[PDB]
Amino acid sequence: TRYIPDEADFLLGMATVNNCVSYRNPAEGTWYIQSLCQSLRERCPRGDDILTILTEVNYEVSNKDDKKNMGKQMPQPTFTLRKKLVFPS
Amino acid sequence: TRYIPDEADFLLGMATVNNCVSYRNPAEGTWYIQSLCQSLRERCPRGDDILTILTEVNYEVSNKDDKKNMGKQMPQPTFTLRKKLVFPS
Amino acid sequence: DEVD
Amino acid sequence: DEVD
Amino acid sequence: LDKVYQMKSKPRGYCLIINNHNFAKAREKVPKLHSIRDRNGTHLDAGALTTTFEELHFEIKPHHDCTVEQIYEILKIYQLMDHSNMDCFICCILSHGDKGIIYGTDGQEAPIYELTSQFTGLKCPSLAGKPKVFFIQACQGDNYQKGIPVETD
Amino acid sequence: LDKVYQMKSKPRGYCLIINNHNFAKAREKVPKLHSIRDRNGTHLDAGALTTTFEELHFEIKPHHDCTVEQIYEILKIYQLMDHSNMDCFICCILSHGDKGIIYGTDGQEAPIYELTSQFTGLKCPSLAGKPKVFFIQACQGDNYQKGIPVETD
Repeated sequence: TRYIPDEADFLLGMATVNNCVSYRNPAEGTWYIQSLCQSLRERCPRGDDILTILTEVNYEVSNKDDKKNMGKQMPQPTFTLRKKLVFPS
Repeated sequence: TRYIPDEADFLLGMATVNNCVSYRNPAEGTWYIQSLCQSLRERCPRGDDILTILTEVNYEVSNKDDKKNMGKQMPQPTFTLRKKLVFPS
Repeated sequence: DEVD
Repeated sequence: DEVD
Repeated sequence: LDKVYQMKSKPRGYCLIINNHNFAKAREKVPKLHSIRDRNGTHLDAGALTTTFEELHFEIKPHHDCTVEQIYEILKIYQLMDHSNMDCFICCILSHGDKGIIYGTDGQEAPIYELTSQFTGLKCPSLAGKPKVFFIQACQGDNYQKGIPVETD
Repeated sequence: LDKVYQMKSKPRGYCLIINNHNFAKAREKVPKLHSIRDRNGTHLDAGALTTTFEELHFEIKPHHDCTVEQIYEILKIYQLMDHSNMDCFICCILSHGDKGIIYGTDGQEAPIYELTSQFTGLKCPSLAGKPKVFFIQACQGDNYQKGIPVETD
């Protein structure tokens, strides 16, 4: 056996940093989720870890922009994962 | 010459989740920092990314325990990094 | 382009 | 063990 | 030689999806929300999520236009389930939100902390030492993240 | 084929280290806060940090027993510096703390948000698009994280 902390092994994936808005396109979904899935589908197969994937999401969603309100979106993962989380296919 | 969000490229490495204590040993330093450095020194050379390193820290600090209070410590990184952060040696 |  |  | 979370399990684990779209009730009952518009498009997220995680061998478990009440209820169930033969647990929440909270289809507030703390080690031993993932897609305020110029990557 | 942060820069970047040890005025001036022991050992962290990041080609910049006032001041300086020839910036803070805050050697409180927000893109264009790392070693409350049993990871 052994012990690990009560709050270990968590992965919280926020679509936006605190105090800000996240975007949803009626015709194709939210910038975050869509990107998440896109990245997931081409990465997981290759054996990439979730943090790596989430980072790519951060990159991608950063290049996106709502021109109208001249705004952007910054995703923000937080984690207590103690191992690499990978989703084999 | 494109745009990225105001709060992009950040990496916050907390020694403990919210509401809890972190440990410091008068004789050898804090569980967190010591582990951070240890991991950094043997990982960075090998070309490992910071998130990977931070994960190993999470593992290690989890196995530690304050026998006195039977307590434990859970480190919690948060990030807006858009690329892999690596510290070549 | 809509906020959540 | 000393709490911060 | 890096430690990795085991992921072989027959159904891997459940993957909830609280999908909130019709915020009409919330408009009626909560004044400060006299205008939250319906989340047109969620459907596409839900779909994409389902497909994606289904392909990853997860058992999808959708739920629509849940109120705070209903959300807590749904988590309570999975909190109490026995995940012993599961390697992972995932919960996706698509809805409106504000600083640290998630809005229930009825306008009520749910602190994201209240949601994730439902699956700690004590709260749900069947998951102890297993990845518990939460994807939250919602606003966390009414401010616009401003952009800054830089060089190409 | 994964994007990576450039890290060649001659001195790489600065690596502050607010090292708080002597919480004398803390215990003195802050009622609900006496008895908070001096952080015996910090020195070892500071040392280790210095060595480690020095080996990683960073220009260490120690500071000891800083008060909230002093901390803000120090960050203001680096906030206003020109990091154009730097590839990264790192700030380590060793001190006492509580929920979301850092304790100044004088007992005053500094929200971690106030600290990191000092280096956003607007606040410091010289760092735009460059990793800004903050390691904070302190308490975030007086509760003890409880342990739960599991197999051999």
